[PDB]
Amino acid sequence: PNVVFIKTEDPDLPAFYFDPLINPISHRHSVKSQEPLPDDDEEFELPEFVEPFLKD
Amino acid sequence: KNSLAYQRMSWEALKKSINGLINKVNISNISIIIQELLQENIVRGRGLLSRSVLQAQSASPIFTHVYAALVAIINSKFPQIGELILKRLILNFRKGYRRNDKQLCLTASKFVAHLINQNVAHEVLCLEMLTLLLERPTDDSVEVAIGFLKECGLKLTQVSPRGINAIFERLRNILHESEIDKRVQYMIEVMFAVRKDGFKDHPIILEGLDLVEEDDQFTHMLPLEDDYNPEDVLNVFKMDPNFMENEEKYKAIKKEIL
Amino acid sequence: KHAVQERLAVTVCINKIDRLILELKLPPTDAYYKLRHIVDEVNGLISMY
Amino acid sequence: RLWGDIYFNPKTRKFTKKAPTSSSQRSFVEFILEPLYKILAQVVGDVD
Repeated sequence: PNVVFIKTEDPDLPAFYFDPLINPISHRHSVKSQEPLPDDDEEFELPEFVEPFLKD
Repeated sequence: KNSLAYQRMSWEALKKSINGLINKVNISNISIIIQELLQENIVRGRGLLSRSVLQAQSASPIFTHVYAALVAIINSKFPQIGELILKRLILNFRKGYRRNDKQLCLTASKFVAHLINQNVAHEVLCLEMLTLLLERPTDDSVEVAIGFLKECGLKLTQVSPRGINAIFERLRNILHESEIDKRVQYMIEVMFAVRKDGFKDHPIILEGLDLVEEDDQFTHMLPLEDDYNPEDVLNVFKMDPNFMENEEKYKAIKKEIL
Repeated sequence: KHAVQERLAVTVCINKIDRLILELKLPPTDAYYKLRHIVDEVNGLISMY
Repeated sequence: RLWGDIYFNPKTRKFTKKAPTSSSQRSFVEFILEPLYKILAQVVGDVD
């Protein structure tokens, strides 16, 4: 399957090099999405585990 | 009396001479233009010269690179004059931005880019203008920013790679982490394409225009936001009591740099 | 195209994100940009007829 | 719901269409994708 393996010589591992990008950033909508309404209040997210899996 | 009459007449001839020189300047003749300009009291007429250069570039941004080279040569001999041009140009850009005058934003920014290319102005100004334009990105604000980055981008890459990297990261967030239209999404893809080819169509200084020795230039550090005084009053004729002294003072300068 | 010609229920399960981020080493934002881009591309490619 | 919306830690869930903090990652790159990055990169980089 033709691995290309961009090498690294600098820190900050997501360097984003040898990589173009044709998606127009900061503005796109062409498909309908569920929940177009930020209306729901805090009801079910338990604050003991509202957090993601890791921050340590 | 005659003192007033002569000062006024000399003032009117000076304005015309400058105006002509600014209309004539191009790449092939810049050196003679400089020589002819230096014969004139461009200290007394520093406001006149600044105004002519600024109006010319605004009406003829096709020659921005040439006006930048001209300013660069003058600034190397008279830094205070280059500073006066820069102060007004910065204020012009801000006026345009404030008034949503896209054409003036396009031409004033283009001038800034080339004064940076010519080491007359510090690149901090470019970075700050790009940040401003890209904070609340509009079709027009992105169009100004991208045209601007094209012109000073190669220079930016050399003197401030991390700064230009921050700009590109910001553009990518706009390209993906924003709801943008086709026009914005195209102009940004163009900007990344230009960076990829190493700004091959946007060199820092065209052959024939790099005429000031590196160490002879004076690079002004002028941020975007400062409360600059444009000193437009310098454009208006006024009787000078020390006209005699001031005149003989200039010719002493002229004989120096020739 | 042959699926929408046969009007089968078009679903998709794309593969190899370990080839995407352990091999091309994208950041999270650009990876979300690429995945939303390919989802919008296959949406616009199915929405032809 | 966790697609195309931005999560931020105080005021627990208000899944806005904008970014309150100027560097705000979305809910898809804070709940599923970057934890997969953390487990994957720590198990292939820090094994001892």
